[PDB]
Amino acid sequence: GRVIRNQRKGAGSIFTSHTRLRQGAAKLRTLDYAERHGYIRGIVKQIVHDSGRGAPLAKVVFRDPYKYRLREEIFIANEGVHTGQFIYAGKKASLNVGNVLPLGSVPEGTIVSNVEEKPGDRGALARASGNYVIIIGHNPDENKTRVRLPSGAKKVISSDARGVIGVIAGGGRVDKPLLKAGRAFHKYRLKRNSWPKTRGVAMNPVDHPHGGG
Amino acid sequence: MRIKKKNTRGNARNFITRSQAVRKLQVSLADFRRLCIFKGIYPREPRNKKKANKGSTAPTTFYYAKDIQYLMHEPVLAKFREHKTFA
Amino acid sequence: YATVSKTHKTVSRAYGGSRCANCVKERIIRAFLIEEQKIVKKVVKEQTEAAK
Amino acid sequence: KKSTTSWSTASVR
Amino acid sequence: NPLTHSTPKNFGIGQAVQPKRNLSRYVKWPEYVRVQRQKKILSIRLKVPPTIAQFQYTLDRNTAAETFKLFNKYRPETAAEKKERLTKEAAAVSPKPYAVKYGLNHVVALIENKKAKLVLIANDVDPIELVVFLPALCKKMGVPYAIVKGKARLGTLVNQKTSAVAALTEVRAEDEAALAKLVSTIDANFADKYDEVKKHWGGGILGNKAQAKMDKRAKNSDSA
RNA sequence: UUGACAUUGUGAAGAGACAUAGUUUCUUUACUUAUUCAAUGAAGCGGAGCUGGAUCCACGUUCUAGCAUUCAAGGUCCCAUUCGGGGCUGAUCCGGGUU
RNA sequence: GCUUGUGACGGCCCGUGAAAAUCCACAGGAAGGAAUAGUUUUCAUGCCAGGUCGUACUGAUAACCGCAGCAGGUCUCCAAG
RNA sequence: GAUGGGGAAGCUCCGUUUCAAAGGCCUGAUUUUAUGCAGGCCACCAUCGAAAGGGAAUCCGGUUAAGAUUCCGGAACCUGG
Ligand SMILES: [Mg+2]
Ligand SMILES: [Mg+2]
Ligand SMILES: [Mg+2]
Ligand SMILES: [Mg+2]
Ligand SMILES: [Mg+2]
Ligand SMILES: [Mg+2]
Ligand SMILES: [Mg+2]
Ligand SMILES: [Mg+2]
Ligand SMILES: [Mg+2]
Repeated sequence: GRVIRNQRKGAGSIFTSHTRLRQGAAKLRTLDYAERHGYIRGIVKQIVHDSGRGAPLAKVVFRDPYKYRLREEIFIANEGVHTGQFIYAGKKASLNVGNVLPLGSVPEGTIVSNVEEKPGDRGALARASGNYVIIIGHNPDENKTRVRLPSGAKKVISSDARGVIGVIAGGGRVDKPLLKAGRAFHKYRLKRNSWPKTRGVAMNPVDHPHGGG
Repeated sequence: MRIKKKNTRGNARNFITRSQAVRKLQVSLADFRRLCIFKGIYPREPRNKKKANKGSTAPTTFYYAKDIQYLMHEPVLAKFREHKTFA
Repeated sequence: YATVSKTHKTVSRAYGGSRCANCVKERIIRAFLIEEQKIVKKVVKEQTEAAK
Repeated sequence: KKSTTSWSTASVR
Repeated sequence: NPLTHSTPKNFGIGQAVQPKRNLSRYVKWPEYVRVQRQKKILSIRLKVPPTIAQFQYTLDRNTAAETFKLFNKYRPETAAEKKERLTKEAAAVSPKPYAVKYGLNHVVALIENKKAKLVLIANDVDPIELVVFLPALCKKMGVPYAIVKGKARLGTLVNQKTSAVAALTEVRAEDEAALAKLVSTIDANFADKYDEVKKHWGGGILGNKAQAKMDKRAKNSDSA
């Protein structure tokens, strides 16, 4: 039969992401000697809107430990983080909002965000606005940490894996009705071509398995 | 004609430093000095050292680029290479 | 800006051009105060180590 | 005078 | 000197820029260098069958020096002095020559005919099958043999770049006693001394970090 | 989706057969060298220090939108002092594994 | 008053509304530079040079497409009482 | 959209900085071994893609059957040396 959109989307074509206005990929620093053993201080220079993303982003500038220059990182902004704030990243950083710490260096009940699934993959979990990860517990013998994810799942992660103290800013976004096909249009214009959606029932028997009747 | 780049013409092309001359000749420093003595190549003073050396005031030995290009064709250089192979 | 003299592109102060007067004043104040506080912190730490 | 090869000397000081 | 002051640099984390250090341990070497280093490491790490591991036992420094001292007196005729002999042969129309025998097929044939008084086998032959049968063949034929380090050394012996084998077949009367003493020395130093240890397998050697882990685990098992 | 064979290596323990010396199978538990995944600026890994202080740590960085780059100043030993030049250290050692 | 350019503002967004070439400035100070002599071509004046290709005209109820000198189709600027 | 590589019987396909020894620069009488280059520094990937995006610098008057911010006269400006 004729190919449906569900199968047509795999080839790419007109279904790729609309990435012209993106500020950049939001990642933590590469896990290096400084973050493994001590800490490093960076400064929040600005907090910016990222097109196609609900959560705002924070530009954090660090000093290169091996060469005289500055290094720019794009973090997802946790709520309460402000411009001019000093962010501390490393094993020895303090428990404050915005600081990046290993999951083994935080106590139980700690709320984190932008959490690594594996140490050094630069943030995988709790990145959408208003989301966070809870530190349920520790297994020091296996160097593991039990955490709870936004979907209610419980996961076991390496304690070397990092996370940002706090909750991703921009929460409560989905509580407001769009009210308008135009607002949905402008929403998906900055994301991808998945709108509007035609029901499979409304289609023909050749078009969709739900078609016909 | 498009805009031409700076530090390419005039003093910057007229003069070549000793390091650049040695690199272009692909010889050692001692062989370069002996070749310059044999051929009578002498160091020169540009009227604008900064224009000749990209704004640096550091003291450098300068030569004529055309003199070094003429030195490229001296058969004593090939004799030096032959001696190195024999050694 | 390549066609004009340096007077048109600068003011006669540190960071003349790149930074304005109030920002320059603020970073002067901050540098001085933080260096003094660093000296104070070093003296305090050495005294605490000696008395420990 | 004229070069027949790519690398020539032609001996003009 | 009141104009010079001491200004130490803090090279700690989050402090002054790190100085230049020796990063030789972290160099991303070219692929051929990485291949040769990892190949030698793999040869060390893997368990080696005895007929290959027997080539890791060679002559000692002194005995190898004496052997090459004897063989350099029988280094073969060069291309220049063969011309001199042929000029002398052309006019006369030469004594019997004494020379080190070389060439794999030639030396294997001499061993099979029981004519080689002493055989030297290079240890670093690749492919190794070219000489892997030679110690057993020499033992079966009763030919004295020694495994030596350096096919390049044997090549210098026979005026070549390399040489997988060398053989002394016939020697002068002013060196027969030296050859017999060298044969007895090789019998005492290489044949009898390494007779049993060449029957074992080699290369069961752990890496540095794996060995440290095993030692730490054994220590934690034995005491707490 | 399930099973078999090949890729496919190394040990230890509990069980077997030559009729109570080591020649090969079944489990159990480990290992790394094959293979596989990921990252990097292949930068700080592993182990040890009669290193230090109290098994743990570096006591080199946490009021502040500053600054941090020219073989590192200094200490010490030489030179033949001359516009400066070398070495040890500052900055522990070892490794046949970039992490 | 019309058109247009600009300024300081205000509203709107689960939309916050290009990149690079190129140019300048600062921080820093490897260095270079004067006493009967140096410095400064970001001040003025003076000298020399700037190649290749396009350039007519229509742009439409007759110069384009629709087998046509076809009531069709085809992007844009200026615009008086 | 090549190269390094990797697929494919193959015409060729993937991918666009990776998985590459991918290239420049500074100092030297290197304490002399006597005619052989020593000590260092910095590091990222071709090429194509806009006559409406970005962008060095020109105006007025006159002139032809048909040219015109291009020619003529006068007056400027930019880039490089
Ligand atoms: Mg229908
Ligand atoms: Mg015209
Ligand atoms: Mg037509
Ligand atoms: Mg037609
Ligand atoms: Mg392609
Ligand atoms: Mg182009
Ligand atoms: Mg344009
Ligand atoms: Mg006209
Ligand atoms: Mg004119």
